[PDB]
Amino acid sequence: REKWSSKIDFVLSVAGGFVGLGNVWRFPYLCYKNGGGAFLIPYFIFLFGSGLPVFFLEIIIGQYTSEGGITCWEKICPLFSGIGYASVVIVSLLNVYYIVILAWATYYLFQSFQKELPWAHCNHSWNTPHCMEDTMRKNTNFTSPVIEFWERNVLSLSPGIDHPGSLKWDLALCLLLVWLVCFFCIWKGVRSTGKVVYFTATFPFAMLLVLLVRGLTLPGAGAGIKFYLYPDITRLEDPQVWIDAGTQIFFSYAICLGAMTSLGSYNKYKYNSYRDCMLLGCLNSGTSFVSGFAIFSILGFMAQEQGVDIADVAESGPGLAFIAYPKAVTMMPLPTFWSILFFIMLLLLGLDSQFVEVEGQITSLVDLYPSFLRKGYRREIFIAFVCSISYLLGLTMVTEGGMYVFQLFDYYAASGVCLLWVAFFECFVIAWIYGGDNLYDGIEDMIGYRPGPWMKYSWAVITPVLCVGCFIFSLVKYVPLTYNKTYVYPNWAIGLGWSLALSSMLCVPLVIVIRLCQ
Ligand SMILES: CC(C)CCC[C@@H](C)[C@H]1CC[C@H]2[C@@H]3CC=C4C[C@@H](OC(=O)CCC(=O)O)CC[C@]4(C)[C@H]3CC[C@]12C
Ligand SMILES: CC(C)CCC[C@@H](C)[C@H]1CC[C@H]2[C@@H]3CC=C4C[C@@H](OC(=O)CCC(=O)O)CC[C@]4(C)[C@H]3CC[C@]12C
Ligand SMILES: *[C@@H]1O[C@H](CO)[C@@H](O)[C@H](O)[C@H]1NC(C)=O
Ligand SMILES: *[C@@H]1O[C@H](CO)[C@@H](O)[C@H](O)[C@H]1NC(C)=O
Ligand SMILES: *[C@@H]1O[C@H](CO)[C@@H](O)[C@H](O)[C@H]1NC(C)=O
Ligand SMILES: O=S(=O)(O)C1CCNCC1
Ligand SMILES: [Cl-]
Ligand code: NA
Repeated sequence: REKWSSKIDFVLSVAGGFVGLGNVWRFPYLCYKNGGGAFLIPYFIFLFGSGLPVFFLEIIIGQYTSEGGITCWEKICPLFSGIGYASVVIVSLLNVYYIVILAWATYYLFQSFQKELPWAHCNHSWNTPHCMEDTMRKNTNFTSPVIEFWERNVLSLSPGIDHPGSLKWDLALCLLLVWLVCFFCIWKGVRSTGKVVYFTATFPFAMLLVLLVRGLTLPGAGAGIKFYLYPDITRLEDPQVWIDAGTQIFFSYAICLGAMTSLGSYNKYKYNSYRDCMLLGCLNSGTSFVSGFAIFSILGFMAQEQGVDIADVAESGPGLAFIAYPKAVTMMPLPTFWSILFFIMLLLLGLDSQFVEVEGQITSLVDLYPSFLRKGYRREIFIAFVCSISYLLGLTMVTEGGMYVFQLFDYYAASGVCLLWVAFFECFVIAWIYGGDNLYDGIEDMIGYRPGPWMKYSWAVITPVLCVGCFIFSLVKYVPLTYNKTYVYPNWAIGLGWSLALSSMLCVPLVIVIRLCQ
């Protein structure tokens, strides 16, 4: 009972949905976890095999169904709604740890207003005697001031997950503030996701261009470019690199999250030609490809400054951005204003992504039961309830020692086997039950043109093989998850993470057996 008011609002909403902290922070992190450029070889193959095809697929399904993401697949076939349920579970478990990064980002923002940058000096109440300045570091028991800051000021590092500590209040208050900024932005101005943002949309691109120019100008970038580009065929046999590359492809474009299907489902039949899908895919691929240039150039500068190997300069964990950016902005003149602008830009990206996902999930939940809900004051109950539940549940990652739970969430929840499972089932059903020929006939009149033979040999052959092979190789060749290559997780922690992944995985067989029973 709702549709877009402008033809450009849908495009802006979709665009804002996929550009953000996934292709500027996690992408360099995942490409840095595995040495060399071996990340790139599966990147392009998985892109042209599953990314753009599915990216068009749920869009066209949503526009044909004009209904919620949980029920869009229901319209296609009565079974396989486990895809939608797994998507909603994945997004619900993804928001929890996707807002904590914004929480400490805004903590950095508030801590950046000071006259002198806290991470540019060595003497603080949270610094060990093993504190040497990186400028004179080159002048095996020494670290850099930013490394000490990241692990002893923003969040104190407990010796392990087995020993949780005391709940920190600064990060909890910052994350509550983020939730308050997100709540008022939802129950007021629902159209603001694409209405007033027309002039602010160019701001992140301009800031990214400035960052790219500054990073390219920054010395010691040749090593970073070589590491980013040139591949390493030596270590392709283990499935770690393929798994992370495929999951990054499926992460940046937000496949299997039930968001793009709803965004396209807002529009009614006979929508414009979907060349915009291939346009937006190319736009996001280019943004991700160019951000890595600046990121790896600044990591190359850090490597040439500290004097250690490129693979060991950072923590190889989710703190890559917050250890790379400060070292780049400390030398570049006028640190304070540029730091403020940079962190507000990060908040903009994270926020837009956060409320888009929240809108999608809330739309799915309200479409699940429409009898009990109506557009009006009644939305307050189910917005406040979900916000409070998420705030309380995400309080276990801001405590000292909550970093480990965050890393477990990053590795298992909303990534890895669950995404491949859901995508493989989507392609399998759409190709071998409904039929690609039916979709071509349905879209011929809508588009006005017959697409080339590239949606039938990519929905039925290319994607299922690259999903099942990676899944089987991951099962056969197993390596326990490690943090910073040093810590060894307890067995019950690995069991908890595997249960986290299996909760999303098991959605499909459960609904299949339930529908088979009756
Ligand atoms: C932030 C946390 C709480 C998220 C946890 C995962 C949720 C996405 C799951 C957990 C329980 C699920 C619900 C469990 C039961 C139902 C009832 C079901 O329809 C029924 O009423 C029939 C079955 C019944 O009576 O429960 C529709 C899906 C729904 C709302 C599920 C929607 C998805 C939910 C909320
Ligand atoms: C329990 C642990 C191991 C996993 C974490 C919980 C959720 C990830 C899963 C587990 C069982 C799932 C439920 C199993 C069965 C159903 C019924 C099915 O809904 C219906 O078809 C409603 C009835 C109907 O319309 O016929 C799909 C949603 C739901 C509530 C599922 C929602 C998601 C749940 C709660
Ligand atoms: C660190 O050095 C500064 C300047 O040398 C000094 O003022 C300060 O007391 C020292 N200790 C701490 C904890 O800052
Ligand atoms: C070692 O000391 C100075 C002190 O700032 C440092 O900047 C420089 O790298 C070194 N000086 C030399 C090698 O003359
Ligand atoms: C310095 O590094 C050595 C490594 O051989 C280590 O044994 C020592 O504990 C470290 N610290 C000091 C103060 O020597
Ligand atoms: O790539 S992002 O836009 O930042 C985000 C989008 C939603 N799925 C996780 C990544
Ligand atoms: Cl990407
Ligand atoms: Na975004």
